[PDB]
Amino acid sequence: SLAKSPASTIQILGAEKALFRALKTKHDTPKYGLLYHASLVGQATGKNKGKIARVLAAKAAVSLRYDALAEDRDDSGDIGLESRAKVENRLSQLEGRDLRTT
Amino acid sequence: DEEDIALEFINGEKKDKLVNMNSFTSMFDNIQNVQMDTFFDRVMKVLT
Amino acid sequence: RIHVLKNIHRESYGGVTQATFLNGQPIIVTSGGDNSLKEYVFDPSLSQGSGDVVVQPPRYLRSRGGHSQPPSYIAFADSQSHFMLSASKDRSLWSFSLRKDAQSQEMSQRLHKKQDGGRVGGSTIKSKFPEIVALAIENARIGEWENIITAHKDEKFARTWDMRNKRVGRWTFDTTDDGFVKSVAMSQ
Amino acid sequence: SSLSDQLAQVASNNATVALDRKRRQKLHSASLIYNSKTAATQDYDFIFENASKALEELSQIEPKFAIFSRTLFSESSISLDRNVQTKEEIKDLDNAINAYLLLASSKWYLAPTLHATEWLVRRFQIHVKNTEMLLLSTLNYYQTPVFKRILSIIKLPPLFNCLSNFVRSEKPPTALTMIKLFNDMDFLKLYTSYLDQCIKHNATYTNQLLFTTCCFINVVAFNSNNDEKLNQLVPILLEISAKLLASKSKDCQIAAHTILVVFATALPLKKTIILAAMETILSNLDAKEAKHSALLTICKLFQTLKGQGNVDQLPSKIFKLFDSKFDTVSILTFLDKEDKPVCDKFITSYTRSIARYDRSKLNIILSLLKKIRLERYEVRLIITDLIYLSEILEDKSQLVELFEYFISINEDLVLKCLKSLGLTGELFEIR
Amino acid sequence: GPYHIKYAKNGTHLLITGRKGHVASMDWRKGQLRAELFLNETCHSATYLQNEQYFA
Amino acid sequence: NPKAFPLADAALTQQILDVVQQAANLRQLKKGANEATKTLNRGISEFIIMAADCEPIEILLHLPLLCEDKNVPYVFVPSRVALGRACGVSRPVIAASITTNDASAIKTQIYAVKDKIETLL
Amino acid sequence: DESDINALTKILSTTYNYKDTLSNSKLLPPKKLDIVRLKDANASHPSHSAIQSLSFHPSKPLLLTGGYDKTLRIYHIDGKTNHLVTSLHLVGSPIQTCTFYTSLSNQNQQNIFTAGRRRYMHSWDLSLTAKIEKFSRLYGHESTQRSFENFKVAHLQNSQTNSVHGIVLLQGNNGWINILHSTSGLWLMGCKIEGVITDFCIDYQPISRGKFRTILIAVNAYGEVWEFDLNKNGHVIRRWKDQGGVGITKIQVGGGTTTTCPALQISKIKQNRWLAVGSESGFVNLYDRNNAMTSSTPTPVAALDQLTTTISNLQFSPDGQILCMASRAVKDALRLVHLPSCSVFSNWPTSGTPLGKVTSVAFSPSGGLLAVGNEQGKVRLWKLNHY
Amino acid sequence: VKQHLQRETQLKQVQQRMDAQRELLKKGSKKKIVDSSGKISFKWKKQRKR
Repeated sequence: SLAKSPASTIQILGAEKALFRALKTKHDTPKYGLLYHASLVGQATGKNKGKIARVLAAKAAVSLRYDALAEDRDDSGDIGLESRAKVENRLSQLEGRDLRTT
Repeated sequence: DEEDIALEFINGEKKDKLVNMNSFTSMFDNIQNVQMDTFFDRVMKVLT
Repeated sequence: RIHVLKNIHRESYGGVTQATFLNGQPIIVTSGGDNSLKEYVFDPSLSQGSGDVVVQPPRYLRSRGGHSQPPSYIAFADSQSHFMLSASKDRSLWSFSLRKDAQSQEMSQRLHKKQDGGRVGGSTIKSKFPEIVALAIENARIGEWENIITAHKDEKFARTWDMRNKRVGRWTFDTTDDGFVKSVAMSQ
Repeated sequence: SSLSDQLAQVASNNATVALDRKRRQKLHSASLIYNSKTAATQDYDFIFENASKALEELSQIEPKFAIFSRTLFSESSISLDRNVQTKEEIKDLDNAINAYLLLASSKWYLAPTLHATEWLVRRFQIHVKNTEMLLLSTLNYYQTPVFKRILSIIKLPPLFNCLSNFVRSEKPPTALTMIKLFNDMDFLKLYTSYLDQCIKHNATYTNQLLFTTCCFINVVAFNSNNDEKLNQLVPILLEISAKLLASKSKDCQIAAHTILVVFATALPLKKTIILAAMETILSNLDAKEAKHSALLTICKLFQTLKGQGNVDQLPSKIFKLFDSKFDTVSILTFLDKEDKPVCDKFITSYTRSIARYDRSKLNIILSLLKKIRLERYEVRLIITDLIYLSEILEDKSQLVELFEYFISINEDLVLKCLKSLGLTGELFEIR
Repeated sequence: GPYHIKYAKNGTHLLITGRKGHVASMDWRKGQLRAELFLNETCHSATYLQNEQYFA
Repeated sequence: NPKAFPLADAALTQQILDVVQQAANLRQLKKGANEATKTLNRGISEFIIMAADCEPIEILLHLPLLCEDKNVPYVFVPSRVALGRACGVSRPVIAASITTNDASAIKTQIYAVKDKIETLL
Repeated sequence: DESDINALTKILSTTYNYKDTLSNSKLLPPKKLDIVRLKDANASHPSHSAIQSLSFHPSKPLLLTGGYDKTLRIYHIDGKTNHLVTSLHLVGSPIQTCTFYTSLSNQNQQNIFTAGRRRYMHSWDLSLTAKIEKFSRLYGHESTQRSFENFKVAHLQNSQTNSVHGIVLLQGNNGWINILHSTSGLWLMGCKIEGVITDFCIDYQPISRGKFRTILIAVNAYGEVWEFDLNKNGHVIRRWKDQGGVGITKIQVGGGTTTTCPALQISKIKQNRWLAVGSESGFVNLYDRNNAMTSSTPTPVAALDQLTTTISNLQFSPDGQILCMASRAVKDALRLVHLPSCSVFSNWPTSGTPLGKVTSVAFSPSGGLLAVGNEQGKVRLWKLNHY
Repeated sequence: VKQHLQRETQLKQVQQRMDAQRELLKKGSKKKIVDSSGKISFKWKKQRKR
């Protein structure tokens, strides 16, 4: 039931009361939810923790529905590990940029 | 037949990788306490 | 090797003919056969501790010059006999001073913007206009608008210039019959 | 110029002299260990005695600090004031400070060097006087709090201008800021002089070589789309490649190999520059990892070589030098590797140099060109100079079996070269 | 114009006056000027009073 | 891939990707697996196209599981690259949902392709 | 100090330039072109329509333009003054494809084949009045060929004599390519592919001394490609599939003798190295036929994606080092992609190139010279200084 | 239940018009297509996204 949910839901999955009050009046929705306490979002700083909460929820949807829907799964962490490498170098490339002018 | 020799000379040219602006930006993350020969083959993997 | 200043003078007129450092000074005066005398200066080094190894390249300082080819057309700019307009085969329009030779200045050929907002044509590698057949200056409305009207070799439009700004103008008058401009005039 | 400009010049000259108590407090509160309120109340004796303790620790780690205990950290230097002696004494103690800084550049991960160079910061004012050498020495450590500390207390030189938004900031400078710092030309000349002093005094350490090579190849990558910037940049980085190849460190030699291989694949250099580059590569080749990188470097530098003249026989001096550094087993083994490097034009030039300069080792060229596959112009030039070898010297079994290989593959091509020069019945009557 | 010079009685401050109008009181040994005033009539001379804090 | 049930042949996949191209021009498709599942949840999808070309196919084969709950047709085409070309973006597209409309110009083409899909179920 | 492993330092202290000089290159540098602009070729005599097709002569300095104003013009091109040689206005017959054909036997015919949305195709025999003939008989096959628009001209060998003759190849309705003689107009053979035929190209491969073989390469709209050997009866020898690609508009070969770089002499016929399949999204797959004739699901060496609307021209330079993608859908949609490196030249065209709405393109067989015709009726002309 | 159905179909229609307006103001080339009645639609140029 978690695997058949879209990645945006997996992003906002913990923050339902903030989400639905910010939808039932026309306000801005949260961006973290239950996924805020992941170590990668801990490594991010600024608005790009919203950004990598989004990319982490996307890769977590990929890995999660692989885990729930695979049959020849090996319990070895391969898809989760390549997804984590994707999220880590993405976090690198948006922590390398800086809004200052040098 | 010098045109045929020139065409086989330009025909025996193989596809290579060109340097971009950002072909080497992701090396600072792992220049930490690795050895310099591992850096050389990490660069050569980018060039090839 | 610190630096190379390329094309500091024309090879066709002799290259750099005499270059000398004014002694004790970081300024070097060059002169070439193209009727030109320049000065180049070395700024002090940009590194505050090294210096001797970070040598800032020589930059340009004052220079005097004239036509490098014999002039093809001549006019007087005003009634006071102070400035005179002078066009040469090396495709430059100079304004020479009869009173003080420092006031002699090359009229610039940096074009304006197009009036509607479209693009202007021409080559990207900017060269000088074709050499001037005729010109006509009438400084009754000088500083107000375009003031000199000039006609070039084997091209079908006459450019304008502003003597006050010492630059080209916004207008190139066409002939509208696919013929080259053989004469120009302007009213007083 | 204006009066406030000329007075800013005299302020920048008199930056280090304390002319009253408030300037002395603002100038002595600039520490590298303590905060300002402790650092303003400390003495010279206190910071000297624990810096001398830390220099004894640093000296028992690395024994080249003992002469700094003799001169820069002695007890006459407690009372030695910097801006009271002349220019000649100033240049003496500033090359003393430069010697200490490029010696202790490697040690910056362990707290005795922080407490030891604390005394250079507070007695000799090297954060504002000897500041370029301080930044250049600790440039590698830019993700670390010690570089954050020297940026907070530094007065930034005009060449280091892009770090001016990372001073007194909580976040480290980024790698793109480091590439923007290195992208200048005057900064490149400054850093290559710094490396020249490093290579001269034999202090090049591998973390520095990694950082330096990373920033250099990123400069070349950034300037890879403007040929005039690449052409401004060639006699700087090829000069520092020559000066890194002219030393003894295997790490700095393969750093120069990395710089040379990235630069030759970024722009097509001249043939003679590539040949002199391989001569400088081979002229000091002593290690094994350096030999691995040197063979890969010479292969790629010959690969990136176009035009009429790419696959000539490399001349006699450089071929016998390449023979004395790399014999036949090394070349054959390296070609037998399953990773398949691209060694086309270099191996063609090598076999043609064997046929012009060895004339005994032809079975090995049969085996190696059995191993790797070449192009039509490569094997056409190979069989043309084998034809010339047959016409100059008597044709034995090694040249015969070479022509049996060139008959067993692509016999139409060897017919085309014989018909361009010679005849097939006449050549079979020859051999 | 030509600058009449004046120092404070300890040598910390300098007071220059141009003949044209330019009077500048400054700490000549730091790079701190604390008065630069252009009094466009012809000034002749100046002096500090008991301090760098007042000048005539 | 074996576990990609109904896979289209060449003629059916050509007309599927033709109706995908004209729905992309009419702004009537949601490209991407998460947007396809959102349209599946909201019940505004006509049919789902998936690609039997993704190297984990289990990142796909979960929207079949809620297609068979809302009896919406779904189909597989062999190329994610070609599905991305048809959807008209520069990336490969793994799944695409053609959304519902009743004033649509290509309603007849959508209905014809979805009937040809539900023949092979 | 001093009076007069240092090899690199010495060679740097003597050299001043550091790159290859002029002619010791022989193959193009990537990422920066060298392309000057000449006088616009049809500037002497303006066109009254969009210039729909464009071809150089195989030997002479002639450029043939033609469009929907049912006239075709030949221009002697040079740098300065591209003048008009001659000009023929076919009434009631707008032209869409026009080609210089020059036979391999005597290289003395010089026909011009031209055709539009008509059930006929004209053939002008060049004689410097004008003798043109009209092909209007499909010899029993008129139902499968209702418009002579998309034709291509190629060479064919008899393969029992060593006698070559030109074929024209007409793309018809169902999957049909009708191949017919270029002098007698007799229907020789026909090749049917399965789907919507969208484009086709001609490859040649040499066999022995004086014998070659003609291959027709025809693409479905969906992306599957048939190769027909047609020096024998028009029989399929290979059937493969384009990786990706769903709306396929244009296939082209290059690197040897195409129909646009034609061989003047039969021993100068070369096998094409590259094959570009350009699509409706602007994606151009690029296959390298030195290895991609064996796989039957071959992967492209690169898929270019730089221009975003429908590929309507893609042409290979005669050496086979540049491919020219071009789209007649938006303005200024032309790119020159260098190859083998498969990288687009980044300095040309700029934002100020007067390319227009590029509706035809042509490469010179000898001069290294682009002609680009746009919808305003202007052929613009550029010279590549590598050649 | 019947008025839940009426509310749901009216909300579906108004969200569909809102989504068409939002889709319309993004970017790309488009033209206003008018039918027989006057129900306008916007047809987008065949051009993929860069």
